[PDB]
Amino acid sequence: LPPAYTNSFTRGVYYPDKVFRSSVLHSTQDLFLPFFSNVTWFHVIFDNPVLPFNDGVYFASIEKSNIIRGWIFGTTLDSKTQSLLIVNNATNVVIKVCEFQFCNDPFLEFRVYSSANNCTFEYVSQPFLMQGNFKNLREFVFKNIDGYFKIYSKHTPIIVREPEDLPQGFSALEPLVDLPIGINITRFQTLLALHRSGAAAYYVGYLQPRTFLLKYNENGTITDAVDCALDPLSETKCTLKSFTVEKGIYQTSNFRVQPTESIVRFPNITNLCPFDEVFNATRFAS
Amino acid sequence: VYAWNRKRISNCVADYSVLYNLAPFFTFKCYGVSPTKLNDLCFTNVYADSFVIRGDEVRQIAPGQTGNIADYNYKLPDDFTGCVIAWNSNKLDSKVSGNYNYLYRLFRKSNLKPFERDISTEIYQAGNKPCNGVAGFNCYFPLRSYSFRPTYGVGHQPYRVVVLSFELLHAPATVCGPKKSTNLVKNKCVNFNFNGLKGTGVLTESNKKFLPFQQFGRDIADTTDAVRDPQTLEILDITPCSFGGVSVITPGTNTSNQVAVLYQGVNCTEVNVFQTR
Amino acid sequence: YNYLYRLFRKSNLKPFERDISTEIYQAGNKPCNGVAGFNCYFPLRSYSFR
Amino acid sequence: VLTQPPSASGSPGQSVTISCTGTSSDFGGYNSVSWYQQHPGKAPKLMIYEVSKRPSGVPDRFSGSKSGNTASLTVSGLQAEDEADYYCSSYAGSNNFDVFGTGTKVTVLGGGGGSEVQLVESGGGLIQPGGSLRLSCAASGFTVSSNYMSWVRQAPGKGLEWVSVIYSGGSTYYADSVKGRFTISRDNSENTLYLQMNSLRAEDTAVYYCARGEIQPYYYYGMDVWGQGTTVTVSS
Amino acid sequence: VLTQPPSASGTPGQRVTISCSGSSSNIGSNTVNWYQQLPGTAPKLLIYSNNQRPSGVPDRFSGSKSGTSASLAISGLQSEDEADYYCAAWDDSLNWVFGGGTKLTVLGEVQLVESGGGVVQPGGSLRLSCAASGFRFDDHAMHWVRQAPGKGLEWVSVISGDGGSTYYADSVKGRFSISRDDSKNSLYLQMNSLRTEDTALYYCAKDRSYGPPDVFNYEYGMDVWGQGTTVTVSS
Amino acid sequence: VLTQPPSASGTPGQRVTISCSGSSSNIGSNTVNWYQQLPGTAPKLLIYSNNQRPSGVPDRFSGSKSGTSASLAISGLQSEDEADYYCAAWDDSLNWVFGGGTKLTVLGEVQLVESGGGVVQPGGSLRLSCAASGFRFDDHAMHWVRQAPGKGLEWVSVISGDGGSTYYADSVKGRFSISRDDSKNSLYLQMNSLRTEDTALYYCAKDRSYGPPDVFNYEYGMDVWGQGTTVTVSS
Ligand SMILES: *[C@@H]1O[C@H](CO)[C@@H](O)[C@H](O)[C@H]1NC(C)=O
Ligand SMILES: *[C@@H]1O[C@H](CO)[C@@H](O)[C@H](O)[C@H]1NC(C)=O
Ligand SMILES: *[C@@H]1O[C@H](CO)[C@@H](O)[C@H](O)[C@H]1NC(C)=O
Repeated sequence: LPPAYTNSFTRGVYYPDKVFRSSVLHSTQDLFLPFFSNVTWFHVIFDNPVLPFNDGVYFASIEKSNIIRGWIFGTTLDSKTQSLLIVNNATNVVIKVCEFQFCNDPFLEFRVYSSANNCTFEYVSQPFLMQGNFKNLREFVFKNIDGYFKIYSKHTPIIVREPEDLPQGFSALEPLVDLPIGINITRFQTLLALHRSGAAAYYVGYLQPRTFLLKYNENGTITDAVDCALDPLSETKCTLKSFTVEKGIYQTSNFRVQPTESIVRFPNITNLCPFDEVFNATRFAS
Repeated sequence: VYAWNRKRISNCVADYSVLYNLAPFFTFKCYGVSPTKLNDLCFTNVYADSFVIRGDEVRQIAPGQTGNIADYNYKLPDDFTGCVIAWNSNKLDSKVSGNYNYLYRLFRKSNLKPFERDISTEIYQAGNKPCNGVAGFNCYFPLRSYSFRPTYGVGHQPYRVVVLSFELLHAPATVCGPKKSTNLVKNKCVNFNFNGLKGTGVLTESNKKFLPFQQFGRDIADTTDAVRDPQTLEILDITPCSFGGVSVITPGTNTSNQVAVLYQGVNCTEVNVFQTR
Repeated sequence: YNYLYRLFRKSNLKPFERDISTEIYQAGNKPCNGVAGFNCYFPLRSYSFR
Repeated sequence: VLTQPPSASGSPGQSVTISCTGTSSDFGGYNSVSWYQQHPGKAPKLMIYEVSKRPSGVPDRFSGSKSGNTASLTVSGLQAEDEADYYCSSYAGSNNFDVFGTGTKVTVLGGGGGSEVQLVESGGGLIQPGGSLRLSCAASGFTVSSNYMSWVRQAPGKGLEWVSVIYSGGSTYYADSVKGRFTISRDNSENTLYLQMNSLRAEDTAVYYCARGEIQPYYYYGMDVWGQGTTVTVSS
Repeated sequence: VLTQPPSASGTPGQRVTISCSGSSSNIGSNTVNWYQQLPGTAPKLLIYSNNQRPSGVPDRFSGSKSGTSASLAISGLQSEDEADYYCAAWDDSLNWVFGGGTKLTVLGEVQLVESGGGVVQPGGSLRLSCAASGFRFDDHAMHWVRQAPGKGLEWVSVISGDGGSTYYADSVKGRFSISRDDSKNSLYLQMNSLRTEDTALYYCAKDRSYGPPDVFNYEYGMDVWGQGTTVTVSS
Repeated sequence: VLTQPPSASGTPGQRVTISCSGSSSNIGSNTVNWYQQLPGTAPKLLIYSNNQRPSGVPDRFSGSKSGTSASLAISGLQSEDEADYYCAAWDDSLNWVFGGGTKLTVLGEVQLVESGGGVVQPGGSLRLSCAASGFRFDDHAMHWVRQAPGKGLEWVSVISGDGGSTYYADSVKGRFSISRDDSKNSLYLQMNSLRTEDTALYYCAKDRSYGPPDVFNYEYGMDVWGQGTTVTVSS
């Protein structure tokens, strides 16, 4: 498939920690999704590629009822190393870090894998993690740190029936699971409920280490966020703790052109050693 | 002893103090650390391995020792940081009907690697002959059952021994143990240690509407102001203790010695007496 | 026997204070009354040399 | 220390029924009491290992039932001409030597293994007191590196006693008599298995016997084959 | 080494709290045993394994092992509870360390008898005998706990029910030989190198475990004592 | 230990670059040797001392030792260059570490024969023979380079031309005895303590130096190989 690309609007600003803040502006520096970036438009109308997991992903789902379910996060998807096959079955969620390589293909009954090895987690969560012209959007921010695999989620019932694209509006994500399993993850594999017996299309972004200024409401929720290095206006709103910048000129960060080449010039070379006259003779020594 | 469980237990609060009252154990030797200090050390996963041996064989289960069971069925290296919890089970594992159910692998070729389970049933081959399966004069059954009977004495009775091997790999620790929790004093400047968040203040009743996922809470400029109680849901408020500056008003050491003491930032109820701004 | 060596004491010593003692130590709370019983000896252990 | 009758000669073959008392228990664990018939000259031969199911041999000696606290080996009706010594094995506790019994003279009258696998020794004639002498029992049949063999010594007048026990390949247990002065060292894994004296203390004058099978934890092993012993003859 | 108050005090009707402090090498790795001894008669077991009590000991006694120290509690003491209280523990260095005693004074069936004492010539000594009557000697262990006249008690040697490994004290090692026999209930203890510091009773104490009290760190105890002989060498 | 691509690739017409990485203990202090082996036939020397090439090897191969790693270059490869490439180096710890092999596949006169193999009883073994025909055995050293079927090659032992000090590997030390004789060209290698992990060919490799490859760190190499026997113990 020729995977297309769409312009991701302001979406994916999750809570970095669990701290109540009321009517303030918090400038955080962490892994976030850069505003106005390109996100692949993989359509699930068959598709199951392997994506590189650098430091965190932003998975989307506009499924109707149960089209897109499950995640196959892992490092090599082999039997040597471990993996993660968090699935969402009938009113339950299964989280296992066992080293189940594969059986034939990531499709779905537990027909995703067929093997038996030694596991490390069997989290069976009873609470599941998941109107004619009323679809449903589900955003999931996956992040991996030295000792945790954090998964933030948010379910927004979108209303507009426009062509499939990310809507306009800020929507944070609330933490639900804090899996303390420690395992290196570098590959992301998706799968849909086949059930053979434009449907949906998932959006997958890439997080980057950036600074974002978030506004907390009086209740305690985030209403909006502004980037710090997106545009000069964003830099101005970042260097000053205020989203309503007054009229005037403000001194932002300084610039300096970094060098490109590097030359190391030493003097011409002369006065060679007499070693050439040492290793070339007839009678050397005793 | 030839097929022993390897239960990998994790993600729980291992209260080892309860293990001292579950069953009338006869052996609670822990080689690694003290049981009192074990309840304050986190671990990744505990390997529970249970088996049944005789009374005269309990001494063979040690971090490094030889024996008919120590080097043939289960061996422990010199790093076992767990316990050797064991107890007699001659109340339900001994009936007069023929105890041809267990075995201890009397025959073997060499010492097995420690912490290894060998589930094998092939006929023991004593070299110098290809034994494709036969029982005579060269190759015999490498397994032999015990002779546990109720009408016997201690030492040759069924003793269930369970070890709890501990490990700390490059993975976050899941099992830690119990955590003591006291009550909460209200309207009094005292210390608090709420989930690592340590400090002092006056725990008062607040009316803040915290989010269902938020636990701690800060202020405009990097200062904790209110936290969520790890117990039943209650929104508290942490205001710093009572402090102020003491000033002395004196008419001078030329007419009298009576002075006045002014405490700043107090409501005359937390130190004639007057209350001013 | 000319080079003496004291033994453990139930209390810490004091700087610049001599520790001349000739009685018999009392382990726990059982006075052995001169005669050495169990865990009760004289703090006059002679250093061995060769 | 066990209890055995000094001698037994009255009523030949009618009411002999010798046994070995001094147990006061239920024979510990595995109730396997063996009976060895030590004969002057050649090595002793096994007679019966369990209370029943006698091995391939003489069929007029069976019914070794455990009566009271002793295994009464029914020997009545066997014959009327025998000159040997019957020894019994018991006390199967963990790592407990001296399982044999005292000299029991079972001569009913008084007056009136060779080619199975192998039988070889070292032949220590006129052993110098001390040093280090090696005794081997190379067997061209059964493997000398996989089976469970043992070493038992006996002296004129005194009975047998366990001197050396060695498991498959991971045990070098020694008896309480040497208490450490004896060091067992296995030879090549495909040639033989020898022993080592290691500066005897004048008590090793007894004759040795390298048995291919264990004594107290005796297994069937197809057949029980022994080998003739050698005289150390120390000159301390 | 175990720390124990010499002689506490108390009034009738209320309760007291006798404590026994010990390092993690003995109490932190094993279980403390509390023994009660009436003045004049033989001692007797009071609390074993810090959790259970024998059939003869009523519910008037309780013990706890909070931390590295043991705590005794006698709810509602009376004049009958005026006895000596000793603490005992098996250390991981192959030894049995006893306490000092608690003079809790307030002013308002198998016989295990042994013998073989008597005054003898110094330097040498004789054998120490012991006997019983139908108590399954093969399935029980025995201890030698001597008590000097007026002084406390201390453990000398141990013999297991199997008859294999045995242990002695730190001072009686080498010059002592403990053994049994296949005959009726008996116990032999030969002493050597008599240094005249052995004026005690040498109680032949009965136990309940089978093996040596080093592998069984939760079942080891001490059953009913026996009338011991008064051996006084006195040089 | 030497790091080498297990199975590389390439296209005809252009050139490729096979590399071999190693620490300064083996490559930094000695010279790397590149050996070429056709699938099915005996190996042959390709590049020695990273500067010169044998008379049979044309100018189609080149090697460099820039830094602590070796770099191979084959200008204008063809179908005849489809063979296995092995890197070898003598470490300063008295050992000869070989490479893993490079599957450079592209889909478009003195005989040194030895013998003495055959399946034998496990545990023990027999002697390994070797012979030649007038090649001045006294002025040349001998190596034992075995090759398991399908696996790579590794150095077992080395005897110098002088016939004095010989060297063994880290796994065959002690239980191996390599020696020569004053008779015609021959070599006797006795093996002991067979652990059944010896299914290889045991190439009797001819060298060009005289002393052991520890003092001559710039001339050591390996001459034409020889047809070895297939010894398969298989327990
Ligand atoms: C699981 O098995 C693998 C096999 O390589 C092992 O490395 C790992 O330690 C075992 N434990 C886990 C992580 O389940
Ligand atoms: C925020 O807090 C106020 C407190 O009165 C409450 O009325 C309101 O519902 C909360 N949420 C909104 C919508 O502001
Ligand atoms: C702890 O248990 C008590 C039981 O009454 C309950 O009221 C409280 O909510 C619990 N707290 C938590 C957070 O588990």
